Amino acid sequence: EVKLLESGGGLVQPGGSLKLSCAASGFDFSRYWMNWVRQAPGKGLEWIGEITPDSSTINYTPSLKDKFIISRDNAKNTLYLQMIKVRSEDTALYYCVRPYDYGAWFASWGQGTLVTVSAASTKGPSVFPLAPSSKSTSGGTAALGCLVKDYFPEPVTVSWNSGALTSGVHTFPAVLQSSGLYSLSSVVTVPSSSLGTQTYICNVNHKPSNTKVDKKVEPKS
Amino acid sequence: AGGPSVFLFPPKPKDTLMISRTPEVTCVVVDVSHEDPEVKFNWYVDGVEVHNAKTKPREEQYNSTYRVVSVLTVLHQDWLNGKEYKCKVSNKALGAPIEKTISKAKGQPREPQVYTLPPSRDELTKNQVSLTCLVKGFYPSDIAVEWESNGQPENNYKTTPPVLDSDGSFFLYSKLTVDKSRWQQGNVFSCSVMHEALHNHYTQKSLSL
Amino acid sequence: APEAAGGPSVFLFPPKPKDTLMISRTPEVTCVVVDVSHEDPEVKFNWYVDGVEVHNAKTKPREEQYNSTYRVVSVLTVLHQDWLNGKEYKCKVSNKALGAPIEKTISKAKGQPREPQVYTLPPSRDELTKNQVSLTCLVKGFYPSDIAVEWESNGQPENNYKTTPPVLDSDGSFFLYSKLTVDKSRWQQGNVFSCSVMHEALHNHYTQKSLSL
Amino acid sequence: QAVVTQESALTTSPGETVTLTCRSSTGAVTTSNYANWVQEKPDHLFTGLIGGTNKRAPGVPARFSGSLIGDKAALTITGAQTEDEAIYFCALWYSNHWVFGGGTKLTVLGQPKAAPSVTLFPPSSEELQANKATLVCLISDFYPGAVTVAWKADSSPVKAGVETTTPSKQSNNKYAASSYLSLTPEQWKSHRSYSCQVTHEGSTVEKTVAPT
Ligand SMILES: *[C@@H]1O[C@H](CO[C@@H]2O[C@@H](C)[C@@H](O)[C@@H](O)[C@@H]2O)[C@@H](O[C@@H]2O[C@H](CO)[C@@H](O[C@@H]3O[C@H](CO[C@H]4O[C@H](CO)[C@@H](O)[C@H](O)[C@@H]4O[C@@H]4O[C@H](CO)[C@@H](O)[C@H](O)[C@H]4NC(C)=O)[C@@H](O)[C@H](O[C@H]4O[C@H](CO)[C@@H](O)[C@H](O)[C@@H]4O)[C@@H]3O)[C@H](O)[C@H]2NC(C)=O)[C@H](O)[C@H]1NC(C)=O
Ligand SMILES: *[C@@H]1O[C@H](CO[C@@H]2O[C@@H](C)[C@@H](O)[C@@H](O)[C@@H]2O)[C@@H](O[C@@H]2O[C@H](CO)[C@@H](O[C@@H]3O[C@H](CO[C@H]4O[C@H](CO)[C@@H](O)[C@H](O)[C@@H]4O[C@@H]4O[C@H](CO)[C@@H](O)[C@H](O)[C@H]4NC(C)=O)[C@@H](O)[C@H](O)[C@@H]3O)[C@H](O)[C@H]2NC(C)=O)[C@H](O)[C@H]1NC(C)=O
Repeated sequence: EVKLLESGGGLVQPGGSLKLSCAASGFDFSRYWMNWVRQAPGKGLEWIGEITPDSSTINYTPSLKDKFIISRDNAKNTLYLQMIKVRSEDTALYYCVRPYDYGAWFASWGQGTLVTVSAASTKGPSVFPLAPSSKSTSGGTAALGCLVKDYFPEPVTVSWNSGALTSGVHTFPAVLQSSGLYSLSSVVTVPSSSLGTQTYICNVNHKPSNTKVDKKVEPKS
Repeated sequence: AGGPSVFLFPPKPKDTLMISRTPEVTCVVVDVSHEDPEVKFNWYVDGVEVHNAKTKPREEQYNSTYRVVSVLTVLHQDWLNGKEYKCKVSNKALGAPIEKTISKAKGQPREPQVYTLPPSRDELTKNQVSLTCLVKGFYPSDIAVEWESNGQPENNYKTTPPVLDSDGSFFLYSKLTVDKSRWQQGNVFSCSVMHEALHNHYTQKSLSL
Repeated sequence: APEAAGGPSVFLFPPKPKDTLMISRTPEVTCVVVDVSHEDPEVKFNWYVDGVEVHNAKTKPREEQYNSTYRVVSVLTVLHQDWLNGKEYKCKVSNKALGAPIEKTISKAKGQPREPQVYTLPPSRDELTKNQVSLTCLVKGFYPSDIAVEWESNGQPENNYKTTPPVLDSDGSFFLYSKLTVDKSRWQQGNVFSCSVMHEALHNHYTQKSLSL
Repeated sequence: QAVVTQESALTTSPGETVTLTCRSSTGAVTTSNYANWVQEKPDHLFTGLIGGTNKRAPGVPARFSGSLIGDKAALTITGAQTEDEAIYFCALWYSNHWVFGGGTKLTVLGQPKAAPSVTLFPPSSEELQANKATLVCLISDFYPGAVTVAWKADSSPVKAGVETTTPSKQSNNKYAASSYLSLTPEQWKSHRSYSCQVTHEGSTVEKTVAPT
């Protein structure tokens, strides 16, 4: 399977510099051109640039050519994007994109890495269990969850039982508070007759603050 | 659906063996569509980029695709010395450029042994007879074979591709079909071979009743 | 409606010339599916003999390839006369990665079968100066190109012989040569060598031509 | 530099044919622009559909086709499906750089209305012990994508301390939203109950939680 995984995103101060990476697997990386594309909040896609398999040609959006440096290391199956002297307009999801062998130039996309350009401080989340009970039960299923409060910047990801529990999981988009902090909730639906047989863990990852919280969620007493 | 296919061809054997002739490596791109307006070629000799290739204008095929050919003139000495030729094909619908490499086969060159063989006695019942030219023990496989009679070329012949023999050398056979009467008349037919490991790159063997 | 790029590819192969011309041997038609992804590994096979669906075909275990794809093979045993009479063999390939099934049809090369003429040629006089000599078997005027050729002596296939592929001749028929290499001493001592040919257009599908000094 | 223009939004119905277009500010779109089409689904899931004007990427359904129509590039969907609801971007090649158009949101009509599923959670013991209280109202699987949320302390309306997200489209074409009610632990403990009331297409779903 073709896999592209961006990393290196997070909080950066205005005027700062940041280098993103994109780890490729499932194909011979040395055969393909690679693109970088971004999407700022509430905006469309904007191409950043591309690089030939051998790095002999590097093309850029003309207006962005002095703000970004694209490079690659074929032996390490990795694509890089150096961002220099970033401004608020550079806040965006950054995607590495591989063309297919022939035809589609923007065929395979990574999930993207979010770069937040801000003078605000990093803040890790406070995680609280949302315990299942008779009150969160409806017929054959019961809901339980985790409340992920007061973090900055985005994003937070939530898994359940280290990814072993995937059916019935719903992580909701975050609320942006008047405080400038974010909060989100993740809910999992389980069989109602299963309540009392086990405890659960929500694995909350806030990569921008290098913090991960594995919170125990147990049926209400 | 899979887009263009590339085929990289060596020079004609006679072209590499005659300084008066111009040997060329040919990079052929088929299944080029109307939506492939540019077909770029990069050429390398032993990994070094070269700039002397000539692209021919696109030629439409009866299956509604185009054929695009790039020709690279090579030195006789470079081909025969085993230099590697690489053709790289690209455009903005080729996310993975296509590369093909060709070179003369590696190993000590070996002299072709040329043997003419008359028709079998059993074939003398037919109105047309087969004159056989066996060319064996040669290396590399690049070779040219033709037939002649009384100065003029005989063209009613068919030659097999070279076959890899049990010792690592190649062999082939060339079959010249003639009317029995021409063979019974005592006319002399000749099998001529051009290969790098022959004197002045040429030899000739005759056959007569 | 055609399939998009990067999907499975089907290759249908005919039986061996020898297997169809010997009642003892079992001739089979082979359907090979390449570029089968790990995400969609299940391949369904449907076989048809002149449009009539059959069930005797066996699906071989899927072979893991170096390029991280699967090779799926379906083997259908065919009736000798059915293949020779020109019956069409259709292989239908169904897979989750495909928008629509791929269909390949194979039949014996159409055209009037033509009887091969088999001729054995002794070594050229010039070759008699060497340690090893070449005995040549010329097989010509045959159609279709499907043929089996063997050089043998004393009921043993010879250890050192090679046959050229069939070559399309100027009259639309085919020819080939088979070169037997023997030690000159075996030739000079009067040993008999034979070129054995099997083709659909030979009487009894077999002929043998022998040569000696 | 060059500007690429697309329609902001278009509507179609299941089984219909819809054509999306892509215009170049420099003049006629040529085969040398190697028109590309990309589909964007929820949770920022992008997939390339077409490149080199009309070449489909692997796994792309046959109903999607690309072409050039005089001076514009076009993406035609023949026999549109509910799963084709998405934002479609085109990209054009200008000798040494690609330029994306602004994108086209595609609405597929005829989808049935879906009432929201509402789950309301009270403050956790742990949060209350940290001297904070948050009521969490989770709203999902509604269609069309518009709700209004009202909160009550017993039977009285509450607007202070409420933060509600905008609805966001889910992978199944339905929408989700969240509403949070921030209180002091004293307000939580002193009322008989609180309610989250979700109004969708003139009908309301109300969930209540109590400290007891
Ligand atoms: C659309 O049409 C294209 C053009 O074909 C012509 O037009 C169509 C409409 C028909 O009428 C055709 O009959 C007609 O030929 C097709 O292009 C062909 O694609 C195939 C691949 O699909 C190519 O096959 C490859 O051929 C190699 C050998 O090619 C030489 O010999 C051919 C005769 O046998 C000759 O036709 C070729 O031109 C070529 O000739 C040499 O050209 C060089 C360069 O000028 C000269 O220096 C030599 O002297 C020439 N020699 C001779 C004898 O003339 C094979 O080597 C090759 O094999 C390898 O790859 C295959 C995989 O494909 C393996 O199986 C195999 O084991 C091996 O590794 C391969 O068979 C063919 O060459 C193309 N033809 C031309 C003219 O370029 C398109 O395929 C078609 N598209 C569709 C969708 O149908
Ligand atoms: C991933 O790899 C597979 C497998 O690749 C094989 O192994 C690697 C290590 C390399 O050496 C490859 O070159 C090798 O093929 C690929 O599968 C191949 O796909 C291509 C098309 O993309 C097919 O080409 C077609 O070939 C037929 C003729 O095929 C016969 O002859 C070939 C040698 O000349 C053999 O490789 C084939 O197996 C096949 O052999 C015949 O098989 C039947 C039984 O099925 C027997 O009855 C015959 O006797 C036997 N004949 C001989 C002489 O052995 C040609 O007509 C057609 O035009 C195509 O060129 C390959 O056939 C196919 N290989 C195999 C082994 O199935 C995938 O394509 C790779 N994927 C990617 C994305 O690259």
